[PDB]
Amino acid sequence: VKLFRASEPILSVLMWGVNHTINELSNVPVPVMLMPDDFKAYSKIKVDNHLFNKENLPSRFKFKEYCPMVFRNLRERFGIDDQDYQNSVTRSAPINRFLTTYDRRFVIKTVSSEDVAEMHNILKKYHQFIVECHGNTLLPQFLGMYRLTVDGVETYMVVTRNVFSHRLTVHRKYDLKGSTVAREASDKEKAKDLPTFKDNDFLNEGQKLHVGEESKKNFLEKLKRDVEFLAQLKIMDYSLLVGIHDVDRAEQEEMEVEERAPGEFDPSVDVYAMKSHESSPKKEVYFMAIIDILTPYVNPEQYSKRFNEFMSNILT
Amino acid sequence: VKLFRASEPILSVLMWGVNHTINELSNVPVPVMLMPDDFKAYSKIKVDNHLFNKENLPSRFKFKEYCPMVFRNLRERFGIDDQDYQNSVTRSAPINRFLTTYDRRFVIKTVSSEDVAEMHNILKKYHQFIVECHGNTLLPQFLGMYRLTVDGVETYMVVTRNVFSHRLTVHRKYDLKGSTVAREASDKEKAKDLPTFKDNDFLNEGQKLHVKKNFLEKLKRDVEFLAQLKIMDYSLLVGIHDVDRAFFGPGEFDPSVDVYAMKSHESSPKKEVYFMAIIDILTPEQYSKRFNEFMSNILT
Ligand SMILES: O=c1[nH]cnc2c1ncn2[C@@H]1O[C@H](COP(=O)(O)OP(=O)(O)OP(=O)(O)O)[C@@H](O)[C@H]1O
Ligand SMILES: O=c1[nH]cnc2c1ncn2[C@@H]1O[C@H](COP(=O)(O)OP(=O)(O)O)[C@@H](O)[C@H]1O
Ligand SMILES: O=c1[nH]cnc2c1ncn2[C@@H]1O[C@H](COP(=O)(O)OP(=O)(O)O)[C@@H](O)[C@H]1O
Repeated sequence: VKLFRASEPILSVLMWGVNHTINELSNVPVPVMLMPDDFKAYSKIKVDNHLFNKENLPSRFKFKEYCPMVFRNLRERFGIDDQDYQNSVTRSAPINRFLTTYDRRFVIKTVSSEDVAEMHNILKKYHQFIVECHGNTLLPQFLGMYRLTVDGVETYMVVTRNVFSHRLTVHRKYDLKGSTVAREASDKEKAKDLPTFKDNDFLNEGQKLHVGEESKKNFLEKLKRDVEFLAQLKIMDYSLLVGIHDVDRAEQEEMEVEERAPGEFDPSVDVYAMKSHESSPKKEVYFMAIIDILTPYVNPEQYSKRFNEFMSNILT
Repeated sequence: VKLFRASEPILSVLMWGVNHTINELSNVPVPVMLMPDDFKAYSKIKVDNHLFNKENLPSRFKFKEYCPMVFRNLRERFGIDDQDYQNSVTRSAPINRFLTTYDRRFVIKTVSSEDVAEMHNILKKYHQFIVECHGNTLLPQFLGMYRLTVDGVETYMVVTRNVFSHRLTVHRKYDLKGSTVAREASDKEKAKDLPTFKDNDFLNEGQKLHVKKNFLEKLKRDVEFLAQLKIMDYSLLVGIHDVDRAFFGPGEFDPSVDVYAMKSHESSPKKEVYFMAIIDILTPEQYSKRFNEFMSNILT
């Protein structure tokens, strides 16, 4: 029984819309393959109620889902049950433009019309890329894309698997581009609780991530083919997001919250999570992934190059 | 998996619509009471798919459900569970403007705009009457009313519980009206697979119905209410099934499902089951009197 209650009517329409589209997909059979028309398909519903069911939803609103058969196939290829996707968005309102599902599993980013067009233009090759690498990739893992209409204004939304763990807390984070230019977290930004540090906050701090050999080799191979993919698509401005989870600090914080009365993770769920080296000073867990992927076009050849040159020795 | 495969796309839309609106309703709490606005309310959905989910549904269509809280409450007062109603419409395409759900539990009637207007004009009083009589009535039991827009034309339909049994075959049907003019089955209608006899052929046949008293108690109350609301042109539908024609057994029926069925007396000549209920009440005080008199002289 789903009230769709949310801080804001637009979140309520989000919950309702994911519930509706997933339920409808339940009655659509799963095809042997995708056809080209699935990559320009869409489904739109326009709801005009009157004196009915307006406790939480607005009376009037629209919901459009893009290429639903494609994003369903992707969900499956990323190992995500449709039932679990629906439950994550609809059992309780997403929270704080960026949202997370209440269980911290998925990220919903508000984007623009141009981002949606870029997704359309790259979706066929992105789907082929996912299929050939079996979902093993640092790239964003796209799960759905929608357009809401609340009070006659459109809002585009992209759903991704969270880069960070859904259960391990991130204690520091960086956004890295390897741009030749200095990107530093502003003193205001660097005054947040969890500031988003940029490249030279990472440099001036002496940060190093130690994962040893096998995980390092996997990460560098993924990184090479991912950013070659982006560059071949003439895509720019993507960043590497890194979150540090301090295992010891978490253990202390949990003991402190319990006083008011493992260090492990599942890699089939936290698919960007890596453990610290065995001979490593502080038991740490790292979440590392490429983000901000829908901006086309100095040369993307050059951005690819500088990016990978920076990230290759982020860790050693 | 509810495919919505039907004989015509309007039936697919009907199926889809009932499915949709009932699921939505499962997410709407059931109130402690209905409110005035519940009798002025509707839900509207417009669907515009492109290259998607098009095997059995159309890609553009609209569905409108009138007063969904009132009709859900009515469903409850008539002892009909929402998932069973939904399964009777959506599990298989309705059949043959009058339709029947695949299981014959419910009939679906195409209707005019005028009659939708009339239903809105009577609905609060009708709901109150259903409350007071505890559902014990011969009136049509209204379970849902919808407008469907398919390929640009609107189609209004009203859903009722079947007057006839959903399993026992009917062997003779009569549409009694008690008029002071004479109605009779057309010679053309007389050559149908199951004629619809009207008033004069019951008299000129000699059919009587045998048993007991509480049925006239029900009928007079119903038709008094109809007249008090200035309604005319209703009929008493009567259907007769003969056991002897012919797992399950002869004359066997569930009174909770076939709510109008009634067994013949032991002093009946032939073993029969009757189904009798008032129908077509969407549109005077003399009509009540003549209708009731004629219905009076048909029991033994
Ligand atoms: O299938 C596609 N292949 C390529 N590109 C597409 C496709 N589908 C959408 N795009 C683009 O991605 C933005 C969508 O935005 P939208 O279409 O939801 O907005 P509408 O056009 O409906 O205008 P409206 O009357 O509702 O105000 C616009 O750049 C639109 O061209
Ligand atoms: O998956 C995520 N989990 C947690 N935070 C994220 C995630 N993705 C993005 N973010 C946060 O949003 C910031 C901006 O990301 P992104 O570059 O995609 O948005 P942008 O277009 O505003 O620059 C990230 O650097 C990070 O602070
Ligand atoms: O519940 C039903 N089950 C089976 N047939 C019905 C039922 N209700 C009505 N009918 C059939 O359709 C005919 C038309 O009924 P109704 O009086 O409601 O339409 P009308 O507006 O043309 O007079 C009935 O006389 C009977 O033949």
